[PDB]
Amino acid sequence: MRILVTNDDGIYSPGLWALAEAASQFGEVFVAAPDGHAITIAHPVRAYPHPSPLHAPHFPAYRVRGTPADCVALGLHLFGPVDLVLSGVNLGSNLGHEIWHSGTVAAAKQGYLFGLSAAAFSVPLNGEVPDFAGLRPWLLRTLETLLRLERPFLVNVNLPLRPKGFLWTRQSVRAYEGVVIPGEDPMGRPFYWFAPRPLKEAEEGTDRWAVAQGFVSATPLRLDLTDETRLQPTLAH
Amino acid sequence: MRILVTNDDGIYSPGLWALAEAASQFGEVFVAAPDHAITIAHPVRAYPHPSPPHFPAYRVRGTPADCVALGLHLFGPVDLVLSGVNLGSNLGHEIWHSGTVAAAKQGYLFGLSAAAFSVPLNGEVPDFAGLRPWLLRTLETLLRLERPFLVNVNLPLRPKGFLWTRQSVRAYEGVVIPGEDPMGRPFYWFAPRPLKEAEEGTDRWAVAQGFVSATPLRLDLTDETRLQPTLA
Amino acid sequence: MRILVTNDDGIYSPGLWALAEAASQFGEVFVAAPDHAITIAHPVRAYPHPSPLHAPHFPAYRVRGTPADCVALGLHLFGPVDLVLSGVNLGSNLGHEIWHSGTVAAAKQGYLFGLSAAAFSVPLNGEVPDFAGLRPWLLRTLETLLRLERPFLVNVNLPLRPKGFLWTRQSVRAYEGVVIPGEDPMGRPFYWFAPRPLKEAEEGTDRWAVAQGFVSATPLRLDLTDETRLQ
Amino acid sequence: MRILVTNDDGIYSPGLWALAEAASQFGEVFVAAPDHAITIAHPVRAYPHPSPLHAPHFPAYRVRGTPADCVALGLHLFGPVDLVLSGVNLGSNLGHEIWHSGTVAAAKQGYLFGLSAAAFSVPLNGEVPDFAGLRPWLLRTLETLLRLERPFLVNVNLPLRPKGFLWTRQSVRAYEGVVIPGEDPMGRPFYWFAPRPLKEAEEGTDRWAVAQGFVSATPLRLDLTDETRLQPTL
Repeated sequence: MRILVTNDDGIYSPGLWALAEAASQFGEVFVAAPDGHAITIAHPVRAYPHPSPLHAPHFPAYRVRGTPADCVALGLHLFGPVDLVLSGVNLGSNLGHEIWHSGTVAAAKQGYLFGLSAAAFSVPLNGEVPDFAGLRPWLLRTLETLLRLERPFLVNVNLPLRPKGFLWTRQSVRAYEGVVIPGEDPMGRPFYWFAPRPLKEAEEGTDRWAVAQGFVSATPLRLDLTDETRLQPTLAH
Repeated sequence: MRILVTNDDGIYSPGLWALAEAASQFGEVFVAAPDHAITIAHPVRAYPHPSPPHFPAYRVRGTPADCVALGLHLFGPVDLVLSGVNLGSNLGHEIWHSGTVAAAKQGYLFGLSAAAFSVPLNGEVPDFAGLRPWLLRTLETLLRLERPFLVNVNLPLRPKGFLWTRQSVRAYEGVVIPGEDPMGRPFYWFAPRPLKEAEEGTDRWAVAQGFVSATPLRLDLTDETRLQPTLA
Repeated sequence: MRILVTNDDGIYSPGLWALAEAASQFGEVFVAAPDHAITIAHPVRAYPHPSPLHAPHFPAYRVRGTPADCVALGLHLFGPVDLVLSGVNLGSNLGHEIWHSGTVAAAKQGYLFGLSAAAFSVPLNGEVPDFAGLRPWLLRTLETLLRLERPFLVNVNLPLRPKGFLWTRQSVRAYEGVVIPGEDPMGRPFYWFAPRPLKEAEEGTDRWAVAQGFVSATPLRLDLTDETRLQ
Repeated sequence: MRILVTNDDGIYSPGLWALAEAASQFGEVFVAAPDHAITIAHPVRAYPHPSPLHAPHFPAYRVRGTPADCVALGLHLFGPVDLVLSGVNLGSNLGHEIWHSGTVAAAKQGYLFGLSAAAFSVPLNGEVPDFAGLRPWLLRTLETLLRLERPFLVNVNLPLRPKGFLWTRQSVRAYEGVVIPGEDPMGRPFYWFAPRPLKEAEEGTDRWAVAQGFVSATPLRLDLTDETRLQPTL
């Protein structure tokens, strides 16, 4: 079991090393983390060997001057063959509508596009970093569960600061109300505050609802964005 | 009908005005385009901008999603959000990281109908005058759909037809080619390639055949075949 | 003495905490590092941050802004501050590099506010700094700076394994433009830029000193005016 | 004389073409403008850029890099070059702003390569600059610059409607910190920074000069060493 660990926050993020350490209990771990979200193809990318931190076990590692997906492409090359791609633990949530724009998810998705199993890991912050020592038991429990899954898999994981359980969830998909509030800076110049708000509370069974309940959320994701119910649409006239 | 037109290439792209003009044949058009989620951490600046026909327009120092939120405030009420015409394809796996699509998706999240428009490139620059008839046809077709809708459109340089399509979803094999710059420093080229030919009925397949591709999109990324009960 | 410590690499950089710890040996340290001018346009966010596990406790904030922003915000949240220390940066800040250095800009901003300040950097050249080994030298350097008349503005570059300390002047070499063409996968062209210095660094300059293995300390001016060209 | 003209605002700035046209009265002009340090991480892309129907033609490239990259590439594609002109920037570059100016960085890069160079900027103050009105002043300034001993490095700020020309020194004022808290409509806290200078700009400085209506030209030094402190009293 060879595991490539990457993230979106960069090579110095405490979240990256917490995931690398948790993952090492399940196989050999290699790290490639960044110094857009797609693989850079128009030109060469720089990547250099990087010494893992003093207060973490040792892990072979590279700092990549590219995107999280670039880290996956490079990692599969330098440390091949790789069986699993783990991305995170991101300092900040990746829930509901957020999954679309997540670099952390983008790395995991890239691993899956290459035919490997993958999972993204994130922790909701709201002004307060996480305690990775306390989350460790939960990181391990989550990884254990993921490894029993039929492969390949693609899962998006969100762990609350202090977990009280685990739940497989679906993505929260809420409609939003547009809220724009005009304002002016200290210089009298105008600007606009954007504060779009969801129309309802997160529904039970969703990732958003689960973390709010103190549960680790695991959402299996698909790659296909096709709305399969509208391929032969009824047209008015 | 009131239509907000935006894009990802910015206020100076000819594709934007081509889209704005085509849309004007179906309703009142307003433009808000960048100078991918909605900016909330800080406020956004936006300025009136002249169109190169005339359209009320703003240049926004934010993301395409920002342009949609701002356009709604500046030009509300709005019924339809159109994004593009992007110079470059937004096919298959590209849909995920597309700013053009992100704007259309934002409009849909606000309860409106939306569509993204892109034209695959390389070597040849789009002739929007030639594309106009196909743009109008596509728009006319989209406006016959049950609402609301969210569709991703890719038009080839010179279309010969229109097809509804599903997104191309292919596996890739990694390709990494180590190298050195003229100063002997190391670097890596990435050239991952698709494992097979695009499937029939997919967006990538359709454009390759010279047809306009229109893929309806789903917001929910949940894979229900892998949902699970609790073990309590 | 109250000391504000910041940097350009961010709140998670090991060089940041190495500087804070070394500084704590001379006064009470407060930290504000980014998550180069002061952001006057829009509002900036800042959050209380916990000091690293294996490091002394330091009141600290993670700032969603520039190094100069950290200085401005820091003087507000921890005022009064006597000294601003920026670094230790991972990468050199020698000669022509000083002008556009973010680490240096934080220090300059402190000076602009009427305080003493110093920037600390360690040229890497492919390796990584060992802050445990550099501590004695960081301390010796701080000790020497605190003997200066206040306020002062000094740029410090510490080689990985220092064998001495020297006051230096900034190296100012002329460069030669080296451009080598190449092509992307579509055969489209691009160019590699590799400008190179024309001569060796002059003795006594910051570049020269680090190449000798010495810690370089360059006092900086704020005035870019070339007085010899006025009149 | 061959002249490389670049800027920080980009290939479509009217300020760029005004400078290029003024420079053409003095020698052959070539343009390389962005699409502050030289990029060495990856290679930089550049593409031939066309001249408009109603404009004199200048060989030019749009460069996907920094203003400094434009200078290096420009020296390669159009070399040999004798002078590097950067601007005209839409917005001032006075006093403390000089350190963060991309317009100035390009001129400085030219100087680092052994050439003469000058940066040009116009403070906006809520107006759109009139380059037909500024042209005479651009020409007078170039005339002054071109008789200087070479190489030179000068930072020029032209007021919207100049009435004179002054050699100035950079304004260097101390500041007082001003931080004013606030919170977004969602109740989240944030901070506004509004540091302010302790005094009015001194006579003879670039800021004073422009406030008075004069074109300001400041010769710049590369050496940031404060030599009055090379052997301090500890």
